[PDB]
This record gives sequence, C-alpha cells and structure tokens, in this order.
Amino acid sequence: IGVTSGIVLVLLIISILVQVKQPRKKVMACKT
Amino acid sequence: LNPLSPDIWMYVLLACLGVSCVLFVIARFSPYEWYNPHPCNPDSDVVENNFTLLNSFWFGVGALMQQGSELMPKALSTRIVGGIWWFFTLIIISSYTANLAAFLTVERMESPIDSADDLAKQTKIEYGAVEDGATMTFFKKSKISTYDKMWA
Amino acid sequence: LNPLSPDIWMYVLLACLGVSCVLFVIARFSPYEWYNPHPCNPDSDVVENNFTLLNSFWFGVGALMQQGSELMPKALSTRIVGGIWWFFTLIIISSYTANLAAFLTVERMESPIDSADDLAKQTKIEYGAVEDGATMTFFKKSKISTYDKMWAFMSSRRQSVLVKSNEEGIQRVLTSDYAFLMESTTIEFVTQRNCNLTQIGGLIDSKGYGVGTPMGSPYRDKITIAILQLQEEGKLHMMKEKWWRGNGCPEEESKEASALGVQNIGGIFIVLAAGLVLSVFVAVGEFLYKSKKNA
Amino acid sequence: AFLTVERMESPIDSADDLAKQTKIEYGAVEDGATMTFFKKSKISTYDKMWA
Amino acid sequence: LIDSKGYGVGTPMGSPYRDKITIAILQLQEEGKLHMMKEKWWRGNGCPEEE
Ligand SMILES: CCCCCCCC/C=C/CCCCCCCC(=O)O[C@@H](COC(=O)CCCCCCCCCCCCCCC)COP(=O)([O-])OCC[N+](C)(C)C
Ligand SMILES: CCCCCCCC/C=C\CCCCCCCC(=O)O[C@@H](COC(=O)CCCCCCCCCCCCCCC)COP(=O)([O-])OCC[N+](C)(C)C
Ligand SMILES: CCCCCCCC/C=C\CCCCCCCC(=O)O[C@@H](COC(=O)CCCCCCCCCCCCCCC)COP(=O)([O-])OCC[N+](C)(C)C
Ligand SMILES: CCCCCCCC/C=C\CCCCCCCC(=O)O[C@@H](COC(=O)CCCCCCCCCCCCCCC)COP(=O)([O-])OCC[N+](C)(C)C
Ligand SMILES: CCCCCCCC/C=C\CCCCCCCC(=O)O[C@@H](COC(=O)CCCCCCCCCCCCCCC)COP(=O)([O-])OCC[N+](C)(C)C
Ligand SMILES: *[C@@H]1O[C@H](CO)[C@@H](O[C@@H]2O[C@H](CO)[C@@H](O[C@@H]3O[C@H](CO)[C@@H](O)[C@H](O[C@@H]4O[C@H](CO)[C@@H](O)[C@H](O)[C@@H]4O)[C@@H]3O)[C@H](O)[C@H]2NC(C)=O)[C@H](O)[C@H]1NC(C)=O
Ligand SMILES: *[C@@H]1O[C@H](CO)[C@@H](O[C@@H]2O[C@H](CO)[C@@H](O)[C@H](O)[C@H]2NC(C)=O)[C@H](O)[C@H]1NC(C)=O
Repeated sequence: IGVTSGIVLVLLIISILVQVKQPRKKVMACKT
Repeated sequence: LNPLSPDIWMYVLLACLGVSCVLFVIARFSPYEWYNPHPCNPDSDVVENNFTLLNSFWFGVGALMQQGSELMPKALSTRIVGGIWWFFTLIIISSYTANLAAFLTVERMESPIDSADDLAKQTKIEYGAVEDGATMTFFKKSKISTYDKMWA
Repeated sequence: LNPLSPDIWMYVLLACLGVSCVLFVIARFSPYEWYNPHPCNPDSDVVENNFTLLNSFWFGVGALMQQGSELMPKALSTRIVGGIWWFFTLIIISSYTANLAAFLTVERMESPIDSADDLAKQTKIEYGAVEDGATMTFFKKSKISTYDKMWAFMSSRRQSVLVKSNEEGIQRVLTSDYAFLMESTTIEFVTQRNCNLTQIGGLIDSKGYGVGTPMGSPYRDKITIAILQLQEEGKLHMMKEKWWRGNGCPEEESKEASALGVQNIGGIFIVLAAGLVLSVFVAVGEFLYKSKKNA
Repeated sequence: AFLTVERMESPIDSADDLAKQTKIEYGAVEDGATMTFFKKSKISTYDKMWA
Repeated sequence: LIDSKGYGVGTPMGSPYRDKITIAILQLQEEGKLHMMKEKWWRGNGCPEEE
C-alpha cells in the first residue's frame, strides 16, 4: 500500500509539473 | 462493494490515478501526439497536443466505467497504455459481475434448518435437551436411524 | 485466465492479428473507403484513406476490449468485417463472464495424486511409513514394478520419510506436505474423526484379521461358522458403522464466494505494470526514430 | 446458468447416490447370490434398494 | 465393495490338506504371486481411455 502510494504521488506531482510549465498551445512541437 | 476486497478497491483507484499520470507524461514525451487541430487551412505553427491532466483523468475514469472518451490516442507509446488499461478494465468488471453472481446464488441456494434431518448434519448449530427429562430419555431409548445420531 | 482454455486464449489473439490484417487489405481493395478528409473546401485531388496498419490493430484491439475506436468503417465490405468481429467479441466476453461466474460459485477441487502410480512420479510430495512396522516391511519385500521404486525413495531418505509412530505420521500430513502409508482400517478411523484429511488410492495389500486360537483348538470351526453367520445377517456392518462412524463430518459447505483479493486476481496488476514499462521503451524508441528522420 | 448446473451436478458415486435416483434403474441376476443379499439385508438403504 | 465374500480351495469335511494349503496360500500371498496372477488374467487388453 505504502510504496504504491509513494510512486503515484511522485507521478502526480510530475504531471502537475508538466501541466504548469508546458505552454502546450502552439509552442514546443517536439519537447518534454 | 462486497464482491471485491477492500485491498482491490484501493488498488484499482491507485492505478486509476497511476495510469492517468503515466499517460499524461508519456504523451508529452512522445512526438507523434503533437499535430494540428486545424486541418482545413495549412500549417501556421499551430502544432498542438490534446492531453491535459484534466483529460487524462477523464480517459482514466472514462475507460474504467466502460463508456469511453473523446481523446482516443494516436501514438504507439500511448496506445499501448490504452491497450493495457482496457484489458485491465474488462477483468475487473467481468470479475465484479461474476463474483456478484456468486454471492446472490449462494444466499439463494441456502435454506434454513427445517427438520431434525436437516439438523442431523449441522455441527455449527448444536442440539440441546433437559438433562434427566422426558425429552432426553426419548433419544437415549430411540433407535430410528437419525435420533441415535442425534444422541451420538 | 482459468475460465478460458489456453487453446482459446491463443485462438483469440491469433484471430485478433488475423482480422486486423484482413480489414486492412479489404479496405484498400475497396473503392468506397477512399474519400476526402477536407469536406469544407471542394476537391483538389485530396482523396485519402484512413486505415493504416497501426489503425487496424487499434480497431482490432479496440473492439475486442468493448471500448471502440475512431475509425468506424463506411464500406459494405469493411462493415461486414466489423459486423462479425463485434459478434465474435460478445460471445467471448459473455462466455468469460459466465464461466467465471461458474468457477466462483461451485468449487470442484482435486488432489494432485490418486494412486500409488500417480505418487510414483511425484518428488514434491514425499512418502512415509512407520519404521520397522508391517507397512515398511511390505515395500522392502515387494517386487512389483512400482513398490520397489517406492522403496527406492524411502531407503535413500531414511530418517526423513520414515516416521517413528502412527501419531507422528498423522501430525505430519496435517502440518507438512506428506503422503503417509498405513493400514486401511485406521485411515477409515482418522478421516471420520478428523474432517480435513482424506484417503486417496485403494487397497494395496490384502491382509485380514481373525480370532486367534491355539494350535489345534476345537473352537476354530465353531467360530468360523459363527463369524460367517454374523457376516451375512449384517452384524459386522452394524458394528463397523457404529465405531468407524465417527463424529459424522460435513460434506457441503459452499460458502459465499470469499471476495476476490490479491491472491485471486493480481496477476492483472503484473501485466498492468508490464504494459507501462513496455510503453516507455517504445516511447524512447520512437523519440529517437523521429529525430533520426530529422537528423 | 447453463455452466453452473453443469458444475453443480455430480455423477453417481455410491449406492447412497443411487438410492435417490429414479431415472437410473437398478438391476440384479434373478435368483442369484446378488439378489439374495438385498432380500436378506436390513441396513437402511439396501432395503430401499430392494423396495 | 458392498458385501465382503471370499473364495477358497474347498476340501472334504475333516481333510488333512486344509492346513497345508492355508499355509501355502499365505506364502504365495506375501511373496506376491497372487498379485502376479491376478494382473496376468484381469490385465485385459490394456485400455486407453483416460482423456
Ligand atoms: C506491443 C506488444 C504486443 C504483444 C502481444 C500481446 C502479448 C502476448 C503474450 C505474451 C505472454 C503469454 C505467453 C507466454 C507464456 C510464458 C509463461 C510466463 O512466463 O508468464 C509469466 C508472466 O507473464 C507475463 O508477465 C506477461 C507480460 C507481457 C505483457 C504484455 C504487454 C503487451 C500488450 C500490448 C497491447 C497492444 C496495444 C495495441 C497496440 C497497437 C508467468 O509469471 P510468473 O512470475 O512465472 O508466476 C508463476 C509463479 N509460479 C510458477 C510459482 C506459479
Ligand atoms: C475532483 C474530485 C475527485 C474525487 C475522486 C475521489 C475518489 C473516491 C476516493 C475516496 C472515497 C471516500 C471514501 C468514503 C469514506 C467515508 C465513509 C462514510 O462515512 O460514508 C459516507 C458515504 O458518502 C461518501 O463518502 C460518498 C463520496 C463519494 C466520493 C466523491 C465523489 C467522487 C467523484 C469522482 C469524479 C471523477 C473526476 C473526473 C475528472 C475528469 C457517508 O456515510 P453516512 O450515511 O453519513 O453514515 C451511515 C453509516 N452506515 C450506512 C454504515 C449506517
Ligand atoms: C475476456 C477479455 C476478452 C479477451 C481478451 C484477450 C486478449 C489476450 C489475452 C491473453 C493472451 C495471453 C496468452 C494467455 C495464455 C494462457 C497462459 C497461462 O495459462 O497463464 C500464464 C500467465 O502469465 C502470462 O502470460 C500473463 C499474460 C496475461 C495476458 C496478457 C495479454 C496482454 C494484453 C492483451 C492486449 C492486446 C491483445 C493481443 C493483440 C496484440 C502463465 O503463467 P503461469 O502462472 O505459469 O500459468 C500456470 C497457471 N495455471 C496452471 C492455472 C494455468
Ligand atoms: C512504469 C511503471 C513502473 C511501476 C509503477 C506502477 C504504475 C501504477 C500501476 C500499479 C500500481 C499499484 C498496483 C501495484 C502493481 C503490482 C504490485 C503488486 O501489488 O503485486 C504483488 C506485489 O508485487 C511485489 O512487489 C512482490 C512480487 C514481485 C512480482 C513482479 C514485480 C514486477 C513489477 C513490475 C516491474 C517491471 C515488470 C517487467 C517489465 C518488462 C502483490 O502480491 P502479494 O500481495 O505480495 O502476494 C502474492 C506474492 N507473490 C506475488 C509472490 C505470489
Ligand atoms: C528488448 C526486447 C523488447 C522489445 C523491443 C522493443 C523495445 C524498445 C527498443 C527499441 C525500439 C523499437 C520499437 C519499434 C519501433 C517503434 C517506432 C515506430 O513505431 O515508428 C515508426 C517505425 O516504423 C516501422 O519501422 C514499422 C513499425 C511500426 C508499424 C507497425 C505497428 C503494428 C504493430 C502491431 C503490434 C503487435 C505486433 C505482433 C505481436 C505478435 C512507425 O511510423 P508511423 O507512426 O506508423 O507512420 C508515420 C511515419 N511518418 C510520419 C514518417 C510517415
Ligand atoms: C490450506 O491448505 C494448505 C495446504 O496444506 C495448508 O498449508 C499448510 O498449513 C500448515 C499449517 O496449517 C503449514 O504449517 C506451518 O509450517 C511452518 C514451517 O515453518 C511452521 O512454522 C508451522 O508448523 C508448526 O509446527 C509445530 C510442530 O512442529 C506446531 O506445534 C505448531 O502449532 C505449528 O503448526 C506452520 O503450522 C504448512 O507449511 C502449509 N503448507 C504449505 C505452505 O505448503 C493450509 O493450512 C490450509 N488452510 C486451511 C485454513 O485449512
Ligand atoms: C483442519 O485444518 C485446518 C487448518 O489448520 C483447520 O482450520 C483452521 O485452522 C486454524 C489453525 O491455524 C484455526 O485457527 C482456525 O480456527 C480453523 N478454522 C476453523 C475451525 O474454521 C480446521 O479446523 C481443521 N479441521 C478440523 C480440526 O476438524
């Protein structure tokens, strides 16, 4: 229970880290 | 919630947030998911993805509930994520339906004890009698094929 | 994976790659699947198909997993492929759900061994006998083609599969993995009064009890006539079913199906994790192949 | 329901499992040593098999 | 097995050969000859069925 709650909570912060930093509209066609 | 263990209800929901975060990262890392949403007029640097974090949970929950969503990934690295999370989904719903079709037929096959013969086989339910009474004296004296087993 | 035979799990996956290749060929052979993806402006020779080989597996897997895809064919030759592969899909999922709803409601369990011959090949399940007893003396003396092989085991692993008494042999089957060999009238006494044990196999030797008399006694013939009189009236079946009756164990306790934990399913979580690790290797594989085209 | 009635059924395994069947009928050699046993028997099932 | 019968070498009433055959049968039964004989004639054609 604990390791898998640790791995997902790592990936949950990284997904917010990609969502905020990526402009994702028309910028960086091949990046991240 | 009975046909699946509470270990399993947590492990589905932890994998529902898990694969949703992986499919979001693996779509940004892939170049094939970047294209133009404007195919009518030609390119004017309008290369754009579709996977938000909000959409990736909507693909995670939307495929778990057997309904589907509007994303439908188109890179080979993202379709393998969708190809496994779909096979993860069938063997949960078809295990939830099959186990709930086992709980409802076991408590329909069961009958309460209705006689001494139905009580002649039970060991969870134990007998009883007044000691040195007219009731106990009958089973000590009896010979008919079941009451001896009830006296045993 | 139990509710479908391993013949069937291969025949589904062979048909999943099979119909995917047919639907790809039969869409290119058909003229009706060729049209324009640009309906806003008029034609400028922009007639274009939609079925790649990558899309045809995505229609094959995407329809097999009851989710659907974005292709949705529009020629009559391709819709008959989609119309049959859909009917192929329902009678797999509704046969997988119905058979898994038959395993979880009726447990029909079987022991690995059924005879001495089925125990003559097992090395995980080890034998046992009372040392210097009448049971061990038989296999030392025996010559019949299997019991010598059963003695080839026990003579090698002495003080390992040779027990000291009957009480230790019962307490070793009950705790460890063990296949203890003893008399047949004690097994019919232990099994009736210990409901979690069983008797596998049949009678190997054929002994017999008997009222002993002195050498040249007059009572031998009068008891022999007396035993045969009791044996035909049914008293020696009334006596044996009075003392070897035991406590009268249960043989029906189909419980509620004891909800699916990590022990029942959970190999699904293995193939879930194996799919995501494989997807990363394809991602870094296609991250470089696109740049190799750009280089 | 078809696949679990196939699993709930058991084949006959004894005289007691044959003591309840009426679709499957018994048999014995008439005036033989086998029929003479069930005529003479008294043990609780074989009388029903002789009935 | 429902009943429990048994065969036997018949002798006249008060024959000397009863005790000498009884010792002889028990000698053959422990050496394994009466399992070699029964698996020679009740062996049959050796059926395949298992499946
Ligand atoms: C892209 C790739 C496609 C591949 C085709 C599909 C794959 C073909 C199938 C292959 C395997 C089945 C046949 C092999 C049998 C060998 C037995 C074995 O060792 O199994 C082992 C596990 O097995 C696994 O771990 C399987 C993991 C593979 C993940 C597949 C993901 C790809 C699907 C992509 C989806 C496509 C998406 C759409 C694409 C457009 C046994 O485990 P164990 O630890 O030994 O436990 C036993 C312990 N005990 C002995 C004590 C009891
Ligand atoms: C954004 C938000 C995401 C949320 C997800 C969270 C997932 C879930 C995680 C954890 C679930 C929480 C466990 C419950 C523990 C409380 C126990 C309890 O007291 O029972 C309470 C039950 O009432 C509820 O708790 C219902 C709440 C449903 C979950 C919230 C909706 C999910 C939305 C998903 C939307 C997808 C988003 C799609 C995105 C594109 C009240 O009980 P009672 O009647 O007061 O007491 C009577 C007691 N008696 C009956 C025994 C007699
Ligand atoms: C109902 C849903 C609809 C149907 C969906 C069908 C799809 C394919 C489904 C299954 C095809 C795989 C072949 C299975 C053959 C049986 C192997 C076996 O017995 O156990 C193996 C399990 O170990 C594994 O191999 C794990 C594989 C699980 C399925 C992974 C398929 C990838 C997802 C598919 C996505 C793309 C599809 C493919 C197209 C590219 C061996 O392990 P074991 O422990 O040593 O076994 C001994 C235990 N026993 C004695 C009891 C047996
Ligand atoms: C990018 C993804 C990386 C991972 C992030 C996950 C993303 C989120 C998805 C899912 C997260 C939440 C669910 C957890 C998933 C499975 C873990 C689990 O609980 O199963 C078992 C624990 O497993 C063990 O840790 C011990 C046994 C290891 C088996 C093989 C490990 C391979 C894992 C993958 C490595 C690569 C595989 C090969 C690659 C080609 C539970 O079993 P148990 O209760 O202990 O009792 C049985 C014990 N027995 C198993 C011995 C019989
Ligand atoms: C170590 C062992 C582990 C395994 C090793 C691998 C692990 C990783 C190690 C190394 C990475 C290797 C990964 C493979 C290549 C991926 C990259 C890619 O697909 O891009 C291209 C490669 O083009 C091709 O060469 C053809 C292969 C893709 C089409 C076939 C898909 C159907 C697969 C069925 C699945 C089941 C198969 C049957 C299963 C029984 C394809 O390009 P495109 O997007 O299609 O077209 C657009 C291109 N254009 C823009 C220029 C026009
Ligand atoms: C379901 O079926 C399983 C198949 O046999 C069975 O598994 C065995 O269970 C027994 C106990 O029930 C296990 O015995 C254990 O062995 C370990 C070895 O390290 C011991 O720590 C311990 O034995 C002890 O022995 C003492 C005497 O030396 C005794 O006094 C103690 O009380 C204690 O029993 C454990 O008992 C055995 O290993 C299992 N076999 C395996 C894993 O192969 C399950 O019990 C059975 N479950 C049910 C509910 O019936
Ligand atoms: C047969 O053996 C099993 C396994 O030992 C017994 O089942 C359980 O055994 C554990 C021992 O670890 C007890 O704590 C449980 O209470 C037992 N479950 C029950 C009683 O439901 C089982 O009882 C044994 N059968 C007998 C003794 O008749």
